Amino acid sequence: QYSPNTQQGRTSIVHLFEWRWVDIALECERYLAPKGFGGVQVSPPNENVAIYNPFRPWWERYQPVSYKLCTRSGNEDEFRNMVTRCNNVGVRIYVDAVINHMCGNAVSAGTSSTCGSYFNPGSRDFPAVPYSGWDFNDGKCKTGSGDIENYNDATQVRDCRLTGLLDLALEKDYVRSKIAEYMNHLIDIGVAGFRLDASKHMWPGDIKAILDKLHNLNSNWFPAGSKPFIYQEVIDLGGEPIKSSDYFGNGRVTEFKYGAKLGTVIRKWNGEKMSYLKNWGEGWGFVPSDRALVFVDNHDNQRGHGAGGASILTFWDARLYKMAVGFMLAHPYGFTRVMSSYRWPRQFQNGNDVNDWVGPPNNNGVIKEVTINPDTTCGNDWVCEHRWRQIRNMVIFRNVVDGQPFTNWYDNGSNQVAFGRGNRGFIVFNNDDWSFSLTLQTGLPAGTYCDVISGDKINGNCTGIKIYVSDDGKAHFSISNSAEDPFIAIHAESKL
Ligand SMILES: OC[C@]1(F)O[C@H](F)[C@H](O)[C@@H](O)[C@@H]1O
Ligand SMILES: OC[C@]1(F)O[C@H](F)[C@H](O)[C@@H](O)[C@@H]1O
Ligand SMILES: OC[C@]1(F)O[C@H](F)[C@H](O)[C@@H](O)[C@@H]1O
Ligand SMILES: *[C@@H]1O[C@@](F)(CO)[C@@H](O)[C@H](O)[C@H]1O
Ligand SMILES: [Ca+2]
Ligand SMILES: [Cl-]
Repeated sequence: QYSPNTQQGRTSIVHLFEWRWVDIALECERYLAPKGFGGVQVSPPNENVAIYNPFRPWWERYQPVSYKLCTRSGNEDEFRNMVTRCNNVGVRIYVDAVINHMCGNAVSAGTSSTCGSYFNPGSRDFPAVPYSGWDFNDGKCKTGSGDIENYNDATQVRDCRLTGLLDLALEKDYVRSKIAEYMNHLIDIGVAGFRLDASKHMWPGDIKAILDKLHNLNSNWFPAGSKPFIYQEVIDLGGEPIKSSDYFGNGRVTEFKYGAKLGTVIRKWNGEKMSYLKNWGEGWGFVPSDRALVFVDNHDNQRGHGAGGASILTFWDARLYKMAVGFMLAHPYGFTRVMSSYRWPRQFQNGNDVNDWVGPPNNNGVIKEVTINPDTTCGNDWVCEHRWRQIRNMVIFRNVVDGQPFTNWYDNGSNQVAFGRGNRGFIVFNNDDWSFSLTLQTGLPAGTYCDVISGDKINGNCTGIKIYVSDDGKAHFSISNSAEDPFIAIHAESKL
């Protein structure tokens, strides 16, 4: 469960948040495969509640109605087409599995679902699965409200309703089997792994019992014995009885401390400095690298809906964001996930975004297709951070330096640092309020390298900054604090 199952050489996954299956399929062939992306995390593919108040919020997809592959992203045919086309070009698909709960207990009964399936939260009836009152934790939960009230009580966190979401009785074989049926359906279609949503709200043992029922990956694409990649969504920032390490026996875990701390460092909050990143990784109290799924921001916390808090960097903070993502992609710690979002009318009131519920770009509820601009950017309000030169080129940087050790670290005791990856790559950052100009040891072979942040390597030439490495591996770097991107990155595949 710990291996991503990506093609050899591809080291990252991208979250194509709320994208339609047909658009992801095309993206796999026209950009992800050629650019070396390892895979795609897709939004929940199972039928969810259609919420009209507010109008089709993104979070409606985290309120299951059934396991039918029928959503605003598409139907089963479209989903299968996407998984097949992506796998055929060496790009994997990871499913956001919402298996801890069904929809909110107060949601109105009826057919307001993405596939028209009938459901009655009040009577705990979900005939399309089917689930009944016997399949929920109503009688197991000991809180007065029936919802989670205290995170200091590890039991209620798992047996009670997360903000009212009907909590499935994961200890029952029937429920475990229905969930396994859904996940095996996806694995047989070709999915390479899963993000287990709300894993903190599930007992480690229950998750294991479910994972024990899963199939090996489809043998038409994967070698015999391949196990689905499992990364559990556990928000553990410390100070709680439940720890992310409690889930290591099931697969990897999302390390939310990563983006929270990186954000505070790059923002220079509380006096934090980039020079402190020298021992980045386990030294900062993070989970072991081989159990970490890292990211700068996710679909939740990029809109103040998750951990990390206000320190989280997002596309809204483009300049600092690119630097944070660049550092993450260059550093060897963990398995990296890049975020791809959509723009929404952010409206802050008293420090809170009143429009943080807004769903994907749409026309009368129908998700807009992803249009590509002549400059390779996206239209229809899709941000497509993964297409930003500074991010895409760093995704490739990580591939090129895969396996190389963290070395040749340098820092000015403030916010100017640099480091290399063996003899395959080198990166320099200037996050201080003054310019940077110094000759550093890159550990790279002599030659002329193209900076992949300010430009690209095209036909034996660089479109941006050029770096000259001497016979001793030394090279001069100049970065103004006024530069569009205050960091430079060069690697073996950017050499002239
Ligand atoms: O270890 C068993 C388990 F995984 O975790 C706890 F012991 C729960 O009480 C139990 O219902 C669940 O199946
Ligand atoms: O993740 C499951 C677990 F928490 O850790 C290991 F997987 C153990 O083998 C299992 O029995 C235990 O319930
Ligand atoms: O903000 C995160 C969230 F939306 O609410 C709580 F933090 C849950 O523990 C987490 O699993 C869920 O994703
Ligand atoms: C997990 O599923 C939920 F329903 C619970 O948090 C959503 O609200 C979250 O955004 C998703 O990560
Ligand atoms: Ca639960
Ligand atoms: Cl996540």
